[PDB]
Amino acid sequence: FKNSTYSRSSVDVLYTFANCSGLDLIFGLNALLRTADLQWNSSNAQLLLDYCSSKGYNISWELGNEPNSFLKKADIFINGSQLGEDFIQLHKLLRKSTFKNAKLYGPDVGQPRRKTAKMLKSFLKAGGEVIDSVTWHHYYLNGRTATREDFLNPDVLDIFISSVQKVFQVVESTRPGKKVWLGETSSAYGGGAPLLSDTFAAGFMWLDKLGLSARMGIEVVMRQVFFGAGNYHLVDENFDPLPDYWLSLLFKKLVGTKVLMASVQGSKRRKLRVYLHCTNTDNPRYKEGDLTLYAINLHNVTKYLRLPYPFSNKQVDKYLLRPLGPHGLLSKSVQLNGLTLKMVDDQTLPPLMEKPLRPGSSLGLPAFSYSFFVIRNAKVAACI
Amino acid sequence: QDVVDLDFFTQEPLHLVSPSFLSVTIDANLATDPRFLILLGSPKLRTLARGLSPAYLRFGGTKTDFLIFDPKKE
Ligand SMILES: *[C@@H]1[C@H](O)[C@@H](O)[C@H](OCCNC(=O)C(F)(F)F)[C@@H](C(=O)O)[C@H]1O
Ligand SMILES: *[C@@H]1O[C@H](CO)[C@@H](O)[C@H](O)[C@H]1NC(C)=O
Ligand SMILES: *[C@@H]1O[C@H](CO)[C@@H](O)[C@H](O)[C@H]1NC(C)=O
Ligand SMILES: *[C@@H]1O[C@H](CO)[C@@H](O)[C@H](O)[C@H]1NC(C)=O
Repeated sequence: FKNSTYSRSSVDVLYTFANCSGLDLIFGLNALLRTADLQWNSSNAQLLLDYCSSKGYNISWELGNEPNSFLKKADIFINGSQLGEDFIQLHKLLRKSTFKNAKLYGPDVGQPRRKTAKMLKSFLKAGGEVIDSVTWHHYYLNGRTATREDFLNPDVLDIFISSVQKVFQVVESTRPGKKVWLGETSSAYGGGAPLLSDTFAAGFMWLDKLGLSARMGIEVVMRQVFFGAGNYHLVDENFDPLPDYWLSLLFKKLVGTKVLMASVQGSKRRKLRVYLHCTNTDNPRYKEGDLTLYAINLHNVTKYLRLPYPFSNKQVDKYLLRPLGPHGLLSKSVQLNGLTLKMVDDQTLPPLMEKPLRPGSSLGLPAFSYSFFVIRNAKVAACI
Repeated sequence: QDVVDLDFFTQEPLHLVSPSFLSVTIDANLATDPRFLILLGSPKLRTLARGLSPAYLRFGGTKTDFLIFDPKKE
C-alpha cells in the first residue's frame, strides 16, 4: 500500500455528495504520519482542518483505520496508549477550530480477537474521554473462501453475538455508558464474496446483523460499502441498487429507534430469527404505538408465526422480500410482495407497497426469506 | 407442523438506536479512482443516497492511513 495525495477538489466532491444527499460526513485522518518518536504528526491534518473550516464544512472525524494491523500494513507498531494520546492531540486541534463541537469517533479496530481487545482497552483507558463513540469493525467471512452455504448458516450468524459481548466487556471496564458503533461492517472482507455479497443471499447476514446490533445496544451500523469496486456494494457499477439497498430502504421506512424483543417458543430458535422495534412514526401510514416485527427464515419450508396476546387479531401489513428468478438466492433482483423493486427513473424511488393480511391469520414466511410485519393499532405505550 | 409462537417484550424500550442506525461507508480507496468526480456527481446515485437519509457517511478504509492532503494539487 503506497501513499497517495488528494485535492481540495476531492474534499469538495465528497462533501457536496454527503451534503446534497442528507448524510453526515465522517472523515478518517491518516494516523501513520508520525514524528521521530512515533507520536502522531498532525500538521497535514491541521491543513485539511483549516481548509474545511474556511469552506464552512460541518464534518465529524476519525483517526486511523484498523490500527491493530499497522505492523502488517506498514511495518509500524502503535499500541493503544499512544493511539489514545494521538486522539487527545486531535481533540485539541478540533477544540481550537471553527466547529469546536465537531464529533470525534474511534478507534476503528477489527473484531475483538485477544490482540485487538488489548489494543482497544488501552486505547480507551488513555483516549476514551475525547471520543464521542467507540467504533469497531465486523466481518462474518473471508470474501476469498466464503461459500453460499456460509451465507445461509445460522452457526455463522451466531458468531456475531460473541464479538458484540467481547466489545461490550472492554467498554464497560474502561468507559461505562460510552456509545458503541460498528464503524465498518459487511458479509465478507477482501471486498466481499463474488456472486454472494451482491445477491439476495447477502440479506440474511445484513438483516440479522441489524436486528442483533439493535437488540444488543449498538447505536449505529456502518455498511461497507454504499458504492465501490467491492461485491458488498449496496449499489452496483451502473448505479443500480442490489437486493441489500432495497432491504436497507425497507428497514429505514418501517423500523423505529425504540428497540423491543421477540423470541420463538421452543429449543429450536436458531433458523427462525425474530426482532421487534416500535414502528418508524415518520412512516405516514402508521401511528404511535404500532410495532414493526422482522423475521428471517433459514428453514427450507414456510413457517407460520402466531402473534401473542394482545396482538393476535390486529391488522398486519406484510413486506416480504423474495428473489426475482431465475437465479434464486443468487439473484441480483428482488420482489416486494411479488412486485419487482426498480427505480421509477434516475430521480424516483418506487412506492414500497404493503400487503394487508386478514386479521387473525398467522404470518406466513417462506423458506430462505425475510419479511417485515407492521402490527397496526398495537397501542404499545412504550412506543407512544 | 410449521406453526411457531412468538413471545414479545413491550413494557419499555430495551435500547434507543440513532435515527442514523443504518449508515454507510465509501472506501477511502475510491479517492484514487480517476472517475471519482463523475461517480459522486451521478444524479442517480444521489437519489439512492437520499433514500437512506438520515445516515452517517464514513469516508474511510485501509487507504485512510496512506492518504496525504495536498493544498496545491488540482
Ligand atoms: C475494512 C477496510 O477499512 C476496507 O478498506 C476494506 O475494503 C477493501 C477494498 N474495498 C473497496 O475498495 C470497495 F469499497 F469495496 F470497493 C475492507 C475489506 O476487507 O473488504 C475491510 O478490511
Ligand atoms: C511533520 O511533518 C512535516 C512535514 O511532513 C514537518 O513540517 C514536521 O517538522 C514533521 N515533524 C516530525 C517528523 O517530527
Ligand atoms: C506504548 O507505546 C509508547 C509509544 O511508543 C511507549 O512509549 C510505551 O512504552 C508503550 N506503553 C505501554 C503501556 O506499553
Ligand atoms: C430440509 O431441511 C431438513 C431439516 O429440517 C433436512 O434434513 C432436509 O434434507 C432438507 N431438504 C428438504 C427439501 O426437505
